[PDB]
Amino acid sequence: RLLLEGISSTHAHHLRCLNDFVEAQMTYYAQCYQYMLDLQKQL
Amino acid sequence: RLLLEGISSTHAHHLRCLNDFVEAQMTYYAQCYQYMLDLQKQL
Repeated sequence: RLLLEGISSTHAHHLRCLNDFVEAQMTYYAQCYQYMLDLQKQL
Repeated sequence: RLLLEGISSTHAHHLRCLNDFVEAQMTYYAQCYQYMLDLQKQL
């Protein structure tokens, strides 16, 4: 019973990690977008 | 020789096509960026 009780904290921990993954994708797309904009200007 | 002369026009046509591929990629990254932004706000 004691160990099974610890699972509750596991869920909240995983939630924080999910937020991190979302932020990473946002940064990736933002950087790529700016790079593409520059190429358009140069071409 | 006549067919070889045609390659000159091919390069100019190909250049316009390259510009189209660049435009397509820019749209993809732009749309994806907005989608990620919205998810961040909701969460």
